[PDB]
Amino acid sequence: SSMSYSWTGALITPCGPEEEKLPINPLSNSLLRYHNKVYCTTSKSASQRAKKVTFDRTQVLDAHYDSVLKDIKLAASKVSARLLTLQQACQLTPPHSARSKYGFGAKEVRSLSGRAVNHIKSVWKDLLEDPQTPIPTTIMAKNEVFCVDPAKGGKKPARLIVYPDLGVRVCEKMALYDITQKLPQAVMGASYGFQYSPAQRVEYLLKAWAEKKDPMGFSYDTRHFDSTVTERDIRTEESIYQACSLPEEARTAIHSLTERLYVGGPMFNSKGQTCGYRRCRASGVLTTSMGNTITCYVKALAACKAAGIVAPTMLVCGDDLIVISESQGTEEDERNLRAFTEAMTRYSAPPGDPPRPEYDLELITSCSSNVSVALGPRGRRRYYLTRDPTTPLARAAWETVRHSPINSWLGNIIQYAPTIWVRMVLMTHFFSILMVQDTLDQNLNFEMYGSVYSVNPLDLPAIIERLHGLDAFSMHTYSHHELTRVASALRKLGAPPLRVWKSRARAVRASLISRGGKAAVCGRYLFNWAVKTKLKLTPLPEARLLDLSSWFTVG
RNA sequence: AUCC
Ligand SMILES: Nc1ncnc2c1ncn2[C@@H]1O[C@H](COP(=O)(O)OP(=O)(O)O)[C@@H](O)[C@H]1O
Ligand SMILES: [Cl-]
Ligand SMILES: [Mn+2]
Ligand SMILES: [Mn+2]
Repeated sequence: SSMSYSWTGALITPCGPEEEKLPINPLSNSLLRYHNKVYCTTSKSASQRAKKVTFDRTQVLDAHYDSVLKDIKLAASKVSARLLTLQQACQLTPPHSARSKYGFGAKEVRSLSGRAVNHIKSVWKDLLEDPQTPIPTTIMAKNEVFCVDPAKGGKKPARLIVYPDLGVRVCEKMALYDITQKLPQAVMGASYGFQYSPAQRVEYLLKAWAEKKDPMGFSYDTRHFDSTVTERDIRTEESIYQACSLPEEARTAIHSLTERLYVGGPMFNSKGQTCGYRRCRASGVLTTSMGNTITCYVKALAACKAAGIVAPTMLVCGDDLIVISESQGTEEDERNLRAFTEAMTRYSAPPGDPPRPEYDLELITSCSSNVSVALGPRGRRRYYLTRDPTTPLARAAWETVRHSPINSWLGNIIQYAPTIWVRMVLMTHFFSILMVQDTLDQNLNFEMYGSVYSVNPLDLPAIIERLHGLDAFSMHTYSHHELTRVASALRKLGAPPLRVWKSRARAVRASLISRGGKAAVCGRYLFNWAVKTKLKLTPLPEARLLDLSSWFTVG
């Protein structure tokens, strides 16, 4: 049937100059030594990505699909969604959102300047009146940081980002923002993965696991998901949106966004040249996350029925999926997974790596993470979310004139606070750096799901207790997998081994303690793992007082 | 210089 993309041969050009690594990395050169291994993707590789994501989709649905989709529409029909006012939508624009071609930017949008508001009014009017003319988009290469991988070819090509003008982006929110906040939760319930903190994700997976008489679990991820989404998938997404009760004006804008933007359209590079035409998900539109997540769910659940998965419990985040189910014996389990993959493949969601059944929860990786186990203060098993620290360490070492890595250190410290790598390596580095700079009490930003939260370093103990529990400060006897993976990642980036971080941490602890106040609390709680004779850590009063519920939720 |  349809090609994901077609190309005119015009280059995908840089969206500004692309920042230079420097000869000295003064904030991370005591974290690790192999700076040569840390790179950022750029437009120079966009052509290679374009080639890998351009292909012909043929899609073949069946009765399991029809049946799932039907259930999902019923579920959607219970949702009432409203238009956002033009002004509400304006003010949800992020502060550095890329400016309009029409002579205004995010500052103006967010402040509701008259020029910007009037442009947007007219964009909205045109959406209500013209349901057909394709809306032009810009295509750009994503700049992201990774550690080189010789196994997988050295350096990954840049992902492709496709987005419409700022004025349209505002209009998307008027039409769909309220739906983005309600629909996924309504159609998926507990299966919607972007509602859970790391501890909650763990709790849910363990509960799912313990509920089966004889569990089997697997993960799945689609190769290049956005390019595999069909025009028909996208119109099906609309029909799911339209099943909610909406005012008529929303219906009209939603249909018009669908036909003019979401299903496809022409693409221009940053120099304004025609670059290509698209017939798949534009990653960059408002509906990217909701769309990916709902369409993944529909396909996956239909594929579960097709393969005969018994008592499936799912967890879906975009195109990342875990399914925990009742094992039918390893022989049938393996057949069932092949049938799952074949069905997903008919549905136009082929796998990156073929999935495989597992019967031990530590061995399942989804959303770049997995559940592991360690022992707590009282010797009980304690489960928590971890990941390979390779990419976090590489991002910990991205330092340019334009970019400081300190916020990424913080982000990882918060999300992965119970992990051996955060506690021994990143915490030790973070605190050492800030003490020496004398910036310990200076607020930093925590970035998550596109939101930004201001955090003071000296409040970490309370934040961590609240988010992960007091046991995050007393885990020991980490697992073989985790010890092996962390040691290996450190060697690979030329970082000191864990025993050296332990010595460093003793010294960081003592300095923190010597400063008194909140600093000393950080030393006692965050680095109790580092001393010979432990302290008895007690609940922090400030922790009871904190509400962090918005950090890890969409809705 | 995309969206959640
Ligand atoms: N930075 C991003 N901006 C917008 N959308 C994204 C981003 N990262 C991932 N996505 C969306 O989620 C999908 C799945 O991502 P992933 O599994 O990480 O890679 P792939 O695109 O190869 O499947 C993407 O195809 C894209 O539509
Ligand atoms: Cl314990
Ligand atoms: Mn994928
Ligand atoms: Mn994925």
